[PDB]
Amino acid sequence: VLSPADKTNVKAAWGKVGAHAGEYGAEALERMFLSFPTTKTYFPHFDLSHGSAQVKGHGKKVADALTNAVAHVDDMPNALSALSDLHAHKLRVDPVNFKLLSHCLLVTLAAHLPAEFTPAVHASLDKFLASVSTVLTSKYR
Amino acid sequence: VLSPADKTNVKAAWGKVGAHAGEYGAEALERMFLSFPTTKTYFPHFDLSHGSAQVKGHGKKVADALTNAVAHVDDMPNALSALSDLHAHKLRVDPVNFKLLSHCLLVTLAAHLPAEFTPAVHASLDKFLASVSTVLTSKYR
Amino acid sequence: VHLTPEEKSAVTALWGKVNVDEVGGEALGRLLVVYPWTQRFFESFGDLSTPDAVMGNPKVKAHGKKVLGAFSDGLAHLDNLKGTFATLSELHCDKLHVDPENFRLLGNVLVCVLAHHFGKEFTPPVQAAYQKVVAGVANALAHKYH
Amino acid sequence: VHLTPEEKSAVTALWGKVNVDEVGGEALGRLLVVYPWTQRFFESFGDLSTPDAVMGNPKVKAHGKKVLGAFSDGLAHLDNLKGTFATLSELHCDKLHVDPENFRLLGNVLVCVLAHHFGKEFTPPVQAAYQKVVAGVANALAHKYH
Ligand code: HEM
Ligand code: HEM
Ligand code: HNI
Ligand code: HNI
Repeated sequence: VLSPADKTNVKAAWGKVGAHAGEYGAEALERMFLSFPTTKTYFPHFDLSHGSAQVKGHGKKVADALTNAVAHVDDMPNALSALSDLHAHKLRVDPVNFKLLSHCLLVTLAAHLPAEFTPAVHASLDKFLASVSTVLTSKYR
Repeated sequence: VLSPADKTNVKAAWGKVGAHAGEYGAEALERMFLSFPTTKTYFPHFDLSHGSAQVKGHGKKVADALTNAVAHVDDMPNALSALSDLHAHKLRVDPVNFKLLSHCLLVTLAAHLPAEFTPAVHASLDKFLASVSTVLTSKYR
Repeated sequence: VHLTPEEKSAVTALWGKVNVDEVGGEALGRLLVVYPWTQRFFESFGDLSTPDAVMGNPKVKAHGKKVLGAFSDGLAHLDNLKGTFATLSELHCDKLHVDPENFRLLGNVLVCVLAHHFGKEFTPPVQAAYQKVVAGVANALAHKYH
Repeated sequence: VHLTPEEKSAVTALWGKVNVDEVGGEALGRLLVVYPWTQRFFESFGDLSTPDAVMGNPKVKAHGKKVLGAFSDGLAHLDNLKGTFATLSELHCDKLHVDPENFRLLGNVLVCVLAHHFGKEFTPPVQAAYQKVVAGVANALAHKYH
């Protein structure tokens, strides 16, 4: 469960990210594809060339969904309901990959938020991304 | 989430297990220790070889907890609250090991319930054990 | 990696009693029932809407035959699983785009099917040997991903 | 894992700029803060009651440095990580009773700590190389478990 302190840390950290969210989402995806090449098996229909506009566009979508989840951190299951439907019925990404993207999002945040990425904020962000992942896989079976 | 059919399946299969619950719990543990030696790191104070009085005793505890979960299948977070406290604050088993034990419980049930362990029931039992595991790791952080 | 000679004999002895075609269809079917997101790879196989639709699906059964056939052949090469499955690894990556996590899921469903078929004969030590095998095969099928 | 010659160079170059005292303390500390159940292994280290207490704990800092020293030694053995960590593998298994899943968690945290320190210098290709390294080290430390 996300504590009130977790929510404070997540809102403060993502607030700092601000308009950079889309960029950071794309960076996290790039980091994921390079570090964990098995994740590319979900994007064979994508242009995965360096600096891919299609990947950047997807980074924006992922980031926007996260921004929405932060804005509705008290009720993420309802906020992400349509997205969770899509993941369960269409995308059907194996649950193990959500941890890989979450880690790459953390790495991206760490690389861009030198002052804000304290041990406590790190912990809260990890719980948050795990919670989002849980919602997105909640309807799988 | 467990569906109405899941709960029917779990109650029927575990009901068939019946008085064998403790035996099967111990067998599942033995299967886990032999198949996945890293799980033995949580029991350095145990005799883990076949015919272990400690493993038999612990199998009974695990089985009885599952029987209680089945009896309260619509309220497992609360029915298992004391146990989840213990796991979070004392036992502190890494979540991956719950998947290993769950798999070994399925193997044990399959080995003993030829007629009952249909594909649908298999699916329901796996969901059930995953849900129990989620409750038991829900308070870790 | 690292089966004992006693475990190799145990694996071989049990497998001699396995109907590979039958067990293959059953294992692939149960994969798609127990972990239904794995159906994502088999849209062309037709009706997968119920457990019975999946398990009795003729294309699922057929595919299960060739899958466990390759598995069966690999049991003759337990000391070189990575080499044995290298071309299938490359195919599943480059052509089929199959997340290797699926190989792990299939491995454990297969173990459940073996337990279901053999009952008490599928002893804890025999299971342990087969867990080494399915981990080795999954790791081998994952090895050439890039 | 198999690093390319280009990745081996990238790993070594970045590591030459690593402050082991800081990164080691930060990595072990954050393991204990972000995954607090791992504190089960370090009760003898004393006060781990708050994040500040963990990060400032002299024994956490000293041990983190020692852990990173072993990591550094591994970086000079990249073609044989299993061999060089064989002794430490047996130790963590038989004497320390540490679930190897924890090695992956520490690797996670270490990569985050490197990213935190190096910022944009910790490029996606540099990260990818270090992910190969931490997976390799974790796998090597897990290899002798039994
Ligand atoms: C023991 C593990 C496995 C083995 C040995 C294996 C082996 C094979 C073989 C021999 C083929 C035929 C290759 C060809 O068409 O040239 C194949 C095809 C295929 N496999 Fe695998 N397989 C395994 C697991 C899986 C799993 C777990 C999945 C997905 C859940 C999967 C997905 C596919 C697909 C989609 C095809 C192509 C099917 C088609 O023709 O439409 N495989 N596999
Ligand atoms: C992943 C890379 C790791 C490396 C390279 C490493 C290395 C080491 C080394 C060099 C020692 C000292 C050995 C000695 O005293 O002779 C040690 C001790 C120890 N390690 Fe690790 N370690 C790693 C991960 C972990 C993790 C993740 C945990 C637990 C979550 C852990 C638990 C311990 C414990 C409890 C000790 C003994 C501490 C004490 O003296 O009280 N290690 N490790
Ligand atoms: C490794 C695979 C993978 C992971 C871990 C993952 C994890 C996540 C997470 C976790 C924090 C979030 C918030 C998220 C958000 C999204 N994903 Ni993800 N997705 C993944 C692979 C996809 C794929 C594939 C698509 C379809 C893309 C396309 O355009 O075809 C997708 C589509 C989306 C969309 C677009 C939905 C739509 O079109 O209506 C959003 C938003 N996502 N994905
Ligand atoms: C691999 C490790 C591991 C796993 C996966 C696991 C998974 C589970 C599951 C999953 C379905 C259940 C229902 C369960 C139930 C229990 N466990 Ni588990 N436990 C594990 C390691 C332990 C350990 C260790 C103890 C303490 C045993 C002892 O006697 O010291 C324990 C103790 C218990 C007890 C006794 C509590 C008490 O003393 O009050 C119950 C009940 N459990 N454990």
